[PDB]
Amino acid sequence: TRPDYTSFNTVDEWLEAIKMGQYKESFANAGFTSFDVVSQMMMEDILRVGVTLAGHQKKILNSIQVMRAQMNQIQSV
Amino acid sequence: PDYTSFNTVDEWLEAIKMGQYKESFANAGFTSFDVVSQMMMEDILRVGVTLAGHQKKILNSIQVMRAQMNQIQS
Amino acid sequence: PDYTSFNTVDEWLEAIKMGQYKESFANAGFTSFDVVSQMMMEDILRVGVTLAGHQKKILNSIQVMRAQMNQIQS
Amino acid sequence: RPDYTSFNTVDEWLEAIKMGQYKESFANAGFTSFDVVSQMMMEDILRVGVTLAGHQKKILNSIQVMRAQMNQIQS
Repeated sequence: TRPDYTSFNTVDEWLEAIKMGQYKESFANAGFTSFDVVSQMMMEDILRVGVTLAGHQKKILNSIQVMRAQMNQIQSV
Repeated sequence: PDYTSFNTVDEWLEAIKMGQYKESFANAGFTSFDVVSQMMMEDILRVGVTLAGHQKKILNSIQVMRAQMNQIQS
Repeated sequence: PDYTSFNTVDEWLEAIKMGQYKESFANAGFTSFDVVSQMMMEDILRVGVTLAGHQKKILNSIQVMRAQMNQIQS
Repeated sequence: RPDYTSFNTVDEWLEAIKMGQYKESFANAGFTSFDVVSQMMMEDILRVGVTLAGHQKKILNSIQVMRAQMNQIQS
């Protein structure tokens, strides 16, 4: 019935935010549609999605690491 | 840069700090975002939310959810 | 000038001086770097690490382990 | 899963002593963790392909310092 809702901001908004918007469609097609699943990505998943440039992998891996720290912060609730 | 995410109505309630109403939502049958996105004040009163501040918080969070769903469909 | 090799989850805990949690990890099923590299704070708490200093040490060490796995996959 | 056996890789060790041209020779021979590199002797450095005297010396004095460092942490 309605669009999935899993976070206040969308994965797309995040990719646009860090200037990685060129990967929106790659990420979606591959099912990495929520921060919950993006926060578990490793280099091999980013490669599979199609991020081959080192600078872009570093940027996306850095955001994934911030997502995990923020999640670990809340969990220490 | 807020990466807060949730997979269920319970976690969404904990994310907007309204976790005290988890069981009342679940008991009344509000278990999916499909239905939570359509809730009005009457439903909010039906599950026991009586503080004005909590009622606004939950309704504004429903409105924010609807806006997100509505861009998506766009 | 740090040549800390280690082949087991137990050896890694001892290397980072968190040997006191060796059994806890084991009894909860955290027996391979493959699952340890995926641990979050809920897992750290499940294996009984309550001190904030230990929690940070372990999580940062996991953060460092993932980065190395990520390089190698590069 | 890229098997984790240290906070540092043998590869970074080799680059640090400017012996990086031997990275893949070390990897192929399975000299991929420090506890194994710390046990290499001249015959292992030769099997790997290091033939220049200066490089053998650099790599062996380095392995010697590594053992001295492991032997202290062991005390």
